[PDB]
Amino acid sequence: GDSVSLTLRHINVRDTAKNTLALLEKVVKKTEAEVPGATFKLDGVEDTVNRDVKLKAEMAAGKPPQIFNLFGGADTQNYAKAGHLLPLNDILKELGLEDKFFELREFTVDGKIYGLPEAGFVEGFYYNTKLFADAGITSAPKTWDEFTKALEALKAKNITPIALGGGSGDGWAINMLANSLFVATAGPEAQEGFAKGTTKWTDPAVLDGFKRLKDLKDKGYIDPNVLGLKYSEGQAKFYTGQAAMLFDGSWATSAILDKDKSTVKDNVGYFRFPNIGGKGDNLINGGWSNGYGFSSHLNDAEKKAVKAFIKNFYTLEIQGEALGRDNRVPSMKGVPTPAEAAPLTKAIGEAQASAKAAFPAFDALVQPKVKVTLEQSVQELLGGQLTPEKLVEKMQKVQDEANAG
Ligand SMILES: CC(=O)N[C@@H]1[C@@H](O)[C@H](O[C@@H]2O[C@H](CO)[C@@H](O[C@@H]3O[C@H](CO)[C@@H](O)[C@H](O)[C@H]3NC(C)=O)[C@H](O)[C@H]2NC(C)=O)[C@@H](CO)O[C@H]1O
Repeated sequence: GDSVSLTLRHINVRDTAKNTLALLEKVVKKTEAEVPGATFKLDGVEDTVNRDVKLKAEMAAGKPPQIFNLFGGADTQNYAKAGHLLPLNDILKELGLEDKFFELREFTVDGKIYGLPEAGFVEGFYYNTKLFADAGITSAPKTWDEFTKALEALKAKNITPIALGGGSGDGWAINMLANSLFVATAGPEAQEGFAKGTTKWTDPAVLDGFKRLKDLKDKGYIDPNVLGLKYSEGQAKFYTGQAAMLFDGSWATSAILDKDKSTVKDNVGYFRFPNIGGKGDNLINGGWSNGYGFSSHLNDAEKKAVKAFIKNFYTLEIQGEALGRDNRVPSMKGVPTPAEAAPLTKAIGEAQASAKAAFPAFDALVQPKVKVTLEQSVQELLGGQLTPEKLVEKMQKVQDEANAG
């Protein structure tokens, strides 16, 4: 006691996330044993629904859950400004956690920390080394010209080159590829400038990225049924051997290595987005963007339970179990290399380590309305209802509106 009930909003709803959910449940059970009186009510919600609908609406009402999956950057800035996020600096000092994270920048607003990343990420191309060899491609492409040559060769063998599930409410999956394209063509400063008014979506180098995205679809390099598939169905297209590569975040590794379902688990490699030439060269999309935040509206009993949860979730033993089983990338420093380290994770590590630098996802840097508009727009682009030129015009219109607000 005191008796206290806390809702814990998480996104670990899909079958492929069952190990992540079980680890969360283990931490919750430990916390309940440590804090008599405290009961956690887990509320699992699909990724897009939580971020873009449910938590958004709860925050608008000033009634978020006590604990919730949260994104750094724009989302955290909005909710912190509105006064709905618990500042964590003193808690981190109390728990010995102040210096334990690789990077808290996305969750920091005016020096105060408003969430804790659960994992790191990079985005890049997972690829099927067998299908590449079938098409005569014997190395991972380093440059755009080598990449287009590989796509040509795969297409000529009637191998679907790029898996992608971007239908329904899953436009963000298209935006993974779009974001690396427009950073490759325009440089990382372009996406930093959209919300500051110093760059525009209509800048020719940004438009160039959307022209290339459209050309990948026009050529049949992106799966023609992209708009008919959910995100996870695009992943399955890849990890069942039905397409040669997949642009995705490193949180997808476990699905690609799954012994029950992935036929590519022993024939898979990785490469970072290839060099187009210019200020985007040798960069990799990545950072520490997603984890738990906490309501600022907690009584003393609730805050004790929340502190215990933080103590029990953010520990190297939990981070190490996540890495050892699901190849989940630590957000905390000092996790030893697993004794059986996985080749695919080694390849992702090599792509990240040899990059000049990382850049965050564009949705850390633009307002939610801008993000959702891009999702709709890229679906329309791939469906032929919007040209690249009309897309960037529509995007700058919404960006101008958001910047005025
Ligand atoms: C195979 C499997 O089920 N893996 C689970 C992971 O999906 C999950 O990681 C989270 O995945 C979501 C996507 O479903 C990631 O969200 C995306 O993150 C990028 C980068 O910040 C952002 O640009 C996208 O907008 C965002 N998409 C949406 C819809 O929000 C999220 O970052 C991942 N989070 C973490 C901590 O890695 C993990 C953990 O929940 O569990 C796996 O089992």
